[PDB]
Amino acid sequence: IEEASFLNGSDVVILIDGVEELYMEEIKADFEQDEQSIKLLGCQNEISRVGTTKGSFSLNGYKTDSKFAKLGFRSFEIIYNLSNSETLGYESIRLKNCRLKKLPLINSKAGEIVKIEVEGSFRGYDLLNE
Amino acid sequence: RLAMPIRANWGDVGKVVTIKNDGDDMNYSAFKLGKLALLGNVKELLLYRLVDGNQKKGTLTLKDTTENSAKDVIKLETKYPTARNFNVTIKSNLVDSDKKDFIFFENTKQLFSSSIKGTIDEIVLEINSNLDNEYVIATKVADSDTILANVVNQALEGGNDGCTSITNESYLKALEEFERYSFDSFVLDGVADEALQETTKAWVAKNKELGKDILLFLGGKTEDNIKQINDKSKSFNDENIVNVGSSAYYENIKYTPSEVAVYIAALSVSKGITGSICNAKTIFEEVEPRLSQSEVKECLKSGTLVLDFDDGDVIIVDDVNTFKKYVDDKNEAMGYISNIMFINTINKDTSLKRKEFVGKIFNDATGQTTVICALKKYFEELMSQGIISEFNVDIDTELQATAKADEFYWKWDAVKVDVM
Repeated sequence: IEEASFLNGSDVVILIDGVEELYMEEIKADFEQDEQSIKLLGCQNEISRVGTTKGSFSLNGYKTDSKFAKLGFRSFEIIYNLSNSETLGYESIRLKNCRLKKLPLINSKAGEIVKIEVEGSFRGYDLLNE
Repeated sequence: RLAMPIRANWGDVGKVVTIKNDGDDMNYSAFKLGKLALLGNVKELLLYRLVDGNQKKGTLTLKDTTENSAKDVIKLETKYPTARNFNVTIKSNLVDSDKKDFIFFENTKQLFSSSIKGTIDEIVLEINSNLDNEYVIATKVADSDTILANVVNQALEGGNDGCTSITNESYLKALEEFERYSFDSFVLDGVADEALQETTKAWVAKNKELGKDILLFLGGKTEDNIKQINDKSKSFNDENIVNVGSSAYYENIKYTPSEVAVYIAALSVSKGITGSICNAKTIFEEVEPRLSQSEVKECLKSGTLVLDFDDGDVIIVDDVNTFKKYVDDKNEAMGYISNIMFINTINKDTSLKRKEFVGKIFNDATGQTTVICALKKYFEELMSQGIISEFNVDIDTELQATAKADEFYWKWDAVKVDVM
């Protein structure tokens, strides 16, 4: 019975703006696009087109510094190395011109560990490796 | 910012000073060649004075006569050290015996005229602070309220002329002082001695290893024909070094190619990256020796910045450098002074990028990709501004293969807009 593999999520390594960020817990990023649905005058099947693209991302992790608060709305890059060790074919993706949607200055509850949640957008992406 | 080593009696010795849009003698470079530097319309000029070591400040001592025994209460000195006959006439005021008229002279023409009561502080501060006392400093000897004696045309003496002896060590003082400052360009003040030019070549090379690619300008002596000019240009091969070929007239002087280099440097600094002097008009009314197509080609290929009166006004035929005697790996676009200054600006900006990405980033493929992407974005921004037309910045594989853990190498190449 031949083997398989699940890319465990704990293999993620995120380098935000060059420096390796090591408290991040979950990262999401999608490349949206407006469908631009057009109804033809003779054909009864709607047609979709690329339209224009839009990035969106997010990160959650344990707070350890004011890195994001001091960063402000400055543009920055994000790398995401989804390493695979059962098979050594890691995957690396670069997000270009990441900008925060909202600066998370303060978020904390008394009886809990303080976590930092971020969300924003990016102009474009590059698939460095796969 | 042009570093100007004036051979002048006026100006401060051994110190760097700047002048805004605002010497006088034709023999002194503060006006002879300071005019050349200003005519290129650099945003401001920075000056340095070359003087023989055997040169000091003139000193005049004055004594009172209110009491029978005269004692010194005021001493006057030239603003900068000099032996110039800056004569001073002090006489008792016509109405009040307690006020002394102070008349100062450049040589004999009336410069400043005023009078102050006998208290020494008021007199000295008036003489120091008044507008027409630009050519004197006055200092107190002791607290007094007595009245000076009557003296006419007292010459301040004790020093020596600023043009006493322009020699290699005295010239090198300027470079030694300018080591602590950064400029857009530096120019030799006209003395087309090959020893001085070679010393400046070595100095600029030392700075190039340090990275301070201060754009240098030089020129041949009055006795160099086209052959001598071309040979001396071929002697140099540096990118940032220039050899103006032809003498010129502006008002009265047969300015040497080295002296013309001052105005050429000012124009080059003023133009900046955007402006190129390959076909730009110049202030000069005439330049010699004249050059036909063959002479122009021979001088340009030898590394000479050719100036000719090829039309109704003087025209710089091309903005070329000593590296115009190029070598195969670097194209002829490297041989243009504007391109070299553009390269230096990119080197400075990439040094800013260098200090931005110090060893906090790991020496791995990820960090190298980060730095390369930052440089790529910088060149993309420059292309959007329009200066760059193409670029390819990549890992310097030849140097990076043997790179230790701490060191990383990279390299950039880009095409630039042409101007015929």
